Amino acid sequence: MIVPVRCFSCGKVVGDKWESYLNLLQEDELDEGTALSRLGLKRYCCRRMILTHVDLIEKFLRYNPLEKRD
Amino acid sequence: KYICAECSSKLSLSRTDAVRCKDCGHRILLKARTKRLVQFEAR
Amino acid sequence: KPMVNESDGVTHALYPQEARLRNLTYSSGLFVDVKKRTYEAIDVPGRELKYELIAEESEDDSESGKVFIGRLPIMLRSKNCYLSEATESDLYKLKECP
Repeated sequence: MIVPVRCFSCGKVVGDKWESYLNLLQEDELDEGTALSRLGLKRYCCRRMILTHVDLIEKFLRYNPLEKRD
Repeated sequence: KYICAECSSKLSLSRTDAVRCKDCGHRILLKARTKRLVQFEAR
Repeated sequence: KPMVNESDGVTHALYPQEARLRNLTYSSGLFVDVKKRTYEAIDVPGRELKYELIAEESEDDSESGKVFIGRLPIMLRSKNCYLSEATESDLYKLKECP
C-alpha cells in the first residue's frame, strides 16, 4: 500500500520523500536514524510515518484481479 | 461484452451462446466496466 | 492427481482456483485391482466337499482391471496436490499467496 501522502499528526508531507529515502539506505549505506534526519524529519511523528511503513504495493503488482486460488 | 479470465480476451456473448472463451476455452468469464462513466451523488 | 469431469463428459485437471470460484470439491479418484475365482465341487452326501479351481478372472494385464471405487478429498499442499512443488513464480501465475 503506497506511502501516505501526509503525516497524520503534524500535517506535514512525507509522500514525496520515500523514493529519495530508499536511495540513502543502500546507495550510501547509511543507518536509519541519520537517513531519516537527512530529509528534515525532526518531529518523531514524521519519523514514525516513514520508519514503520510496510510497502505492500510491490506484491499486488505481480498479480492480477482475475484468478487467485486457495 | 465480457472478458476472458486467463488471457483477458475481448468477447461478446448472446443470451443463448455457451459461456466459454473462444481462444482458451475456459469456463470463467468476467464482465466489463460501464464504458460510459456515470456521475452520482452519495445520499 | 485431482481432476474433474464436466457435464459434457470432458476431463480436465482441477485446480484450487476453479474449485473455489465454481463451488467444486478438491478431490481425486481411487483405483483398486479386483480378482475373481469360481470353485465347483460335487456335493456327495456324507463326504467333505472338494472344490477345484476352474475359472479365475484377473485383468492385471490390461488397464480394465483397475476398478474405480470412489473419490477421496485432498488436503492442500500434501504430496498429491499440484501445489507441493510450486515455486514463487509458479504460485503467482496460478495466483497463490506465497
